Amino acid sequence: EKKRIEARQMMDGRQALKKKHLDLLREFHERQFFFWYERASERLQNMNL
Amino acid sequence: LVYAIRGVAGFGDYVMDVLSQLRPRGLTPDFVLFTLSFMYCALQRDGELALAIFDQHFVHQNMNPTPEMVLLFIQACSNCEEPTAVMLERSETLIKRLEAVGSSVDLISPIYDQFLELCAHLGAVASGFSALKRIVGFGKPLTTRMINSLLLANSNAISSNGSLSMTEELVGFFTLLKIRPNADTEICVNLCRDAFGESPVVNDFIKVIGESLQGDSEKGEAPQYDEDIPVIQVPPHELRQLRTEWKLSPRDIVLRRFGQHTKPPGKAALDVGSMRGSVIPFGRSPGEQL
Amino acid sequence: GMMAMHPPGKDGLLMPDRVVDNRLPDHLKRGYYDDVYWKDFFAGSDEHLNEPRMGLRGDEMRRRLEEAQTSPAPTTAKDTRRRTLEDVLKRLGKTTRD
Amino acid sequence: LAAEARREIHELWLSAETALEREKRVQQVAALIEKYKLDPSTPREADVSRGLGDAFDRLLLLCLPLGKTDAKGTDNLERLMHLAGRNGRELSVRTIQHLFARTDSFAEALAVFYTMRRCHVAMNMEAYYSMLYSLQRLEEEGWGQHFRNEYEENGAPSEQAMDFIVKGISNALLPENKPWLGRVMFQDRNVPDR
Amino acid sequence: HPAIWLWYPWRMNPEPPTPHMPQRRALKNVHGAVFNDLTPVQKKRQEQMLYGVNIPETRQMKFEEQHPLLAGALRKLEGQPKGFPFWYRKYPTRRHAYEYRFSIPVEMLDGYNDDVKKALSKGMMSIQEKQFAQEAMYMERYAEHDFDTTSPAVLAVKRALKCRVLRNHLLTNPHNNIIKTVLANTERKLNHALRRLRKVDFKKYWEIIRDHDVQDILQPPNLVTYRQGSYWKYDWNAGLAISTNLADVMDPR
Amino acid sequence: ELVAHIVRNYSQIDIIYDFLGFNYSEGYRSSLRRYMEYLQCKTAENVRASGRLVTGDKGEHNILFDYCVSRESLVSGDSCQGIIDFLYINGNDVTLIIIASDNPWLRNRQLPHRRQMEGIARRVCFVLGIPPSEVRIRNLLLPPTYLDKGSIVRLNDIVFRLSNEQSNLLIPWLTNYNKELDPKDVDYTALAKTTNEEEWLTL
Amino acid sequence: LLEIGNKLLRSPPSPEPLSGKASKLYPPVRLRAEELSAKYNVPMAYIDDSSEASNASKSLALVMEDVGLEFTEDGLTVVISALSRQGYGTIGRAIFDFASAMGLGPSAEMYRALMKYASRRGDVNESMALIEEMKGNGITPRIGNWHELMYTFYKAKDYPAVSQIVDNMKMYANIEPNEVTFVLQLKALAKDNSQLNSLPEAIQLFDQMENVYGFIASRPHYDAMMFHLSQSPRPEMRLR
Amino acid sequence: GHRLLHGKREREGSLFAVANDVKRDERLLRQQLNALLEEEVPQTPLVDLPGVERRRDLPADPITRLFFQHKGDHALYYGTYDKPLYTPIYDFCHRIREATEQRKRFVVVPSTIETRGCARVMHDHGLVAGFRDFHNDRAFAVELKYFQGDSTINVIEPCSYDGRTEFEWSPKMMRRLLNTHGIHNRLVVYICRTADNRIIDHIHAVKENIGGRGLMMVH
Repeated sequence: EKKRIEARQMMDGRQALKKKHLDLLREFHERQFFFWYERASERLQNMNL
Repeated sequence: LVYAIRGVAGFGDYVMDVLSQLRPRGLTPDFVLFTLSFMYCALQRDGELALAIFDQHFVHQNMNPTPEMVLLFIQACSNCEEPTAVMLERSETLIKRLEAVGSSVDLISPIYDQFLELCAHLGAVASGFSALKRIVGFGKPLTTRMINSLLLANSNAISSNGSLSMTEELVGFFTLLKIRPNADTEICVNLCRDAFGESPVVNDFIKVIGESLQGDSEKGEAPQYDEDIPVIQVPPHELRQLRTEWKLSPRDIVLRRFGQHTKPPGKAALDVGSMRGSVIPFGRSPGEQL
Repeated sequence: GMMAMHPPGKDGLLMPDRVVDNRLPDHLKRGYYDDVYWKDFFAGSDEHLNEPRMGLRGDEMRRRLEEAQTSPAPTTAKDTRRRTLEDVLKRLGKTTRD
Repeated sequence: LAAEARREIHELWLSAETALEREKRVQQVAALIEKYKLDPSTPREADVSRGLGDAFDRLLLLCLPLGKTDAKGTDNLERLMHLAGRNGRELSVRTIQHLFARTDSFAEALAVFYTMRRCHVAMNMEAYYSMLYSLQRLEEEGWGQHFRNEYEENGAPSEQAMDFIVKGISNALLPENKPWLGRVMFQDRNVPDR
Repeated sequence: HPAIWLWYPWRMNPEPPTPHMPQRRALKNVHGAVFNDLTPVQKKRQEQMLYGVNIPETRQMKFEEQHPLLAGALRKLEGQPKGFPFWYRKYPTRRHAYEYRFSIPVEMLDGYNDDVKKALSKGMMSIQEKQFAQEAMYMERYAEHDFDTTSPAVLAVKRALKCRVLRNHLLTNPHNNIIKTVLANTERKLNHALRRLRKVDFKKYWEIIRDHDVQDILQPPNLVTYRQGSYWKYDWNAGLAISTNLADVMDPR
Repeated sequence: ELVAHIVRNYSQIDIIYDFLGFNYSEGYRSSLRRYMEYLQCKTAENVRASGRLVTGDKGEHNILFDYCVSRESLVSGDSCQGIIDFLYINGNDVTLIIIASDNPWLRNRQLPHRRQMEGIARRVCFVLGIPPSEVRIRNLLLPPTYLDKGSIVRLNDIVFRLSNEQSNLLIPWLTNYNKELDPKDVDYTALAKTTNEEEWLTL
Repeated sequence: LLEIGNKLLRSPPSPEPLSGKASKLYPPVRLRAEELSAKYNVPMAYIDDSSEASNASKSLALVMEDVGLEFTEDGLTVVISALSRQGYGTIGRAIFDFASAMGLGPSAEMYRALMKYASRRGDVNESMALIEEMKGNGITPRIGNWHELMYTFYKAKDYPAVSQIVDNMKMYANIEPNEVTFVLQLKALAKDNSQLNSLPEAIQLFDQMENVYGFIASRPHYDAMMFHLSQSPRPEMRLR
Repeated sequence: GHRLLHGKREREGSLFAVANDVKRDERLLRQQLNALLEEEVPQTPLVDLPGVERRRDLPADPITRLFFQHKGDHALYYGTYDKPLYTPIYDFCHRIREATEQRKRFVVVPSTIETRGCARVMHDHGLVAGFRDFHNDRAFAVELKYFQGDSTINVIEPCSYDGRTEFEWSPKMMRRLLNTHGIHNRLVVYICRTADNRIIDHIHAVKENIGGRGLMMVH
């Protein structure tokens, strides 16, 4: 029983770490969108010509 | 059935019984049906029915809410009579879940406007002020209706928190943000004045807003007012169905119409080796040198 | 390593050959061994040798608690209070006018 | 005229560093703007803004702390932000942090945020996150001032005040309970709001 | 006014950058593991799902490195209206913007003509854009978070859409043997995804079945094997035997 | 007769019973709160209590706050660092008393971060008006299912600023309380050592 | 060096600006110093603020320059090693702590210099405590530190521990052994008596070093191998 | 409200960052994310030694404990070697044989429980020089042992000669392996995993009177 409860707790800790790394990935992907916006905004200006 | 009684009162128990009876019939409620139910709740401005529906049917579904559904729920919970703090908690939970999940439509401004109106009715000045950070993060501009809701929250939050400093901080928006005042703004600021006291800045703002309202009345014929947010009453067949089409056929898939191919294994399964003797560990000749 | 294989000592790791109880056969642990290790039991400070360690160790606490219990409490329950409706209103921050 | 404006902006910055009235500094920055014609309608010729350089950001940050309620004291900042947007200059992280350090009230922070939104000013994600952190710190300071006033007028801390002490602000975009946000955005430059 | 009395430049030789080089290289490794180190199909899917994964830190793609003229042109009008995007919070991935071509948010088309709006409207979207719009609608319906593309329901709907596309292709091109084999593989994968979704989350599986009218999509092929209980032994062999939460749906007494 | 004598003489027998770890139903947090408020009232002599907040009558700050129960506050599978059980403000010092959990993977979440401690100290400065120059804050991790003599002594020394002699004068049963930490749980012992051997965080 | 270490131990200096002239222990011969160090990435030992610590650092630098060592990390490592070889472990540790507090980074070489004192005396517990302290200070134990640990166990007459440390260094530490490592292992196997296969192990290890690693045996290798082989009366080993 | 976590990937909380792909490798991404979460205010970094998440997981050997550090969650995703139809033991034996027939110094083999146990047993018996990246949970390097040209390992054969049949060894089988061909056999080593997830050889198996599932033989 002790081993089983330890395994369950380890799974929960893994889920917590997954949430943390998902937050990190969200922050990373927001930054990469900024590159896309700057590149895309300049191109659309040309299309107005 | 739910859409037919949208303009009829005294049918919340019927809606709840229909939702309960959905399960024995082999059917499950979906986002369209929840949207229709919350549309009925917002139209009837009952609030308690919407709260009960969310508490005992929706949370078990564990589905992503839609912006229309969230807006209808918040509209019902705000326009209802005698709102409670559990309604604020549910609205915050729904807003957080909606932000966490994705969306294509944009109802952020009306959703937050109704949330601020709910905070005004409840007295949650802190929640109303904190929703401003969410609005700023979304980049949406503030509205005179939102500021009026903040003023009303300050007026009717005598117990929890709020004072002349809060009144001044709220009233410094119209000058700084260049937002036109309103008759509802004047009423709310007078209510806040009577609730807390007489600050000179508040008095000067009251005088200038009275002069501006008189000038606007002279220019036009009727004083301006904060128009209420319209309630969606569209039929269920044009409620932005989140499914295009699946014209698949299980009979054709099982009968292998169009000639599907699976590339079966060859000699690997068939071969079993020599069965002259018994299968012993390490084989008959463990190890070999060539 | 032998230090890792054998159990540690008092201040940390210790070689098994540094313990007399290990390197000395049991049949030779009588006589001179007892003379050598007598001081490990029967030598020390006067308090260490004469103070009885098998006596009562909670008598001070017990007597403190007994005298505290015998000592009365000047303040008791507010049975002399009016306990009226006006008192309840004052407790709730209310009154007849409210 | 660009060098003259640069040294004039330096002298105005040192004057503002010296103890001066907020209305006085508003008048000084407005007079400088009108005398150098830092107007959006100015053509490419005689555009001191394009050559201001560091003077441009110095004048941008010189007016914010003295916002008060003056219409001129707001529209001078609006004109400066419009000029920045027309010239395409992007505000650095240091510039944003210095601009929001001089901010005193949440109303003024909202005013400057919406003014720069109207003027379409360029910046990076690190600057945006620094602005958000400053905004939430300003809201926290306002709530702390309110609770200090209520505590000093009531004689004892309230349960709500202690709950606020433990929790923080109601809502946040970089909440303290998860001290791993902003690592990607910030290049190990934590904003020390004071 | 402190002054330094001792210093050894050659003994020091210090090169710690104030922008932390370990942080720079960690970000580069993350970007490489997300986009650069992938198969071509995975790179295509990553580009289709995310906004600027192909743009490096230098903001110059390899194609731009090799063909500067074909990548960019000269335009007199400055990007004065284009400042910081204050609406970026609501568009984390491409699936949040499937209304216009190239997944362009609506707010970005403000100071642009109705002709450009019509050119970027839905009618001009390509076949790939329309397929991504469909799968993005389904991901919006059945997503767990903003960057959720591997939910069981999302996998089921994507497998079904792939099967539909392959079958529609075979409707007009009935002599594509490789497409026939791919369709068989996709149907098997869809069956596995649907069985897993049915066992782990029955609500969404039932909703999908009812919505798309494929009631018998999960049926046993052969009576000979079915009557030996090999169709139900799949649930046990797949680790999905005991997962129902009996208390929620029934009375375990 | 013996139980009557015990209840008549040992007024805090239930507190000792819960601290030793005998209470399996509701832990020992309630007894810890009763012990802390008893010490606070014995020190202040003008203690006023209102629900889960106990405050002295101005002067030197003596504030005890029962924030929440960490056992129910902590949720497995989520990411939220820093959940305190008790908050004690004594003078210009703030102490975050946190009871550890039986799950070793949740202690890291339970302990608040340095930024969280700085923010809480800043909030204390904002609300109570304590100058930022002289403000200290620190954590205090307590064993999950009991409360050993060493932990109690550290609590008395750090939180209530009471030396051992006057603590024993105030509390008779303290000197005979001889409960020690469980030798099996080494994760908690190491965490408690590295948490209680750190200096006060200033400002 | 001994008198400087005694002064630094008995009466450690103070990080105050105007304490150098006030203190007779370390007689001399606005902008914050720590802020300047943080801005310009310079150690606090190179800053002259007329402080007591500044005077102590200047005296130490003058003494080391007189000896022939620059006031840097390598010079500090050399002086601490020289002290530790001739006892004076406490004085060496005091100098190490003073350098750490003055900003000259306590590198793994300095930690090895500290470990030399325990290695010469054979204090296994002290060497392990030093390894743990180096790990806790965020510094990876290097091949020299592992060599000093092996020498500590060899001098403490636990010879199989040297081989165990070598195996753990190869497996977990991931440090390729060098000629010094091979010499230490050969000495440990030569003096080892826990297992009967020490001589075959040493011979195979020597062959492995010669062939696989590609090293060339030097005088230490040859002396260790000959000392091991001159212990068995077998004519084959004598011929070897 | 309950979401079932089906599969070891979901139980271990894989991010599934790659779009529409669940079987993609993620260890590098997780390692870089942990490196980002590391702190460069006294901020002591973490050493490169292999670590464990729990203080109780430190080895009981005091010397071995010096090579392990207690890292909370950064201890996961350790290792540099990546994963290099058949059983892991069969693959391990094939790699070892085909590299010792090519006179290589190191062989990268997948690090499973049985594989690392067999590697440790061979190291104890002296058939392997050493190991690299042994704490890695995916693969590790076996350093081959050479003496006077020819390799120490002569014949290495897995128990599952066809790669699809497993065998359970009784204590009688272990004792017969010990006394194979009428002689006491400490020369050829038979390795078996016991019922307690413990990998030993036939000598220890017959000493403690147990058996197990055989893995491979090497001499």
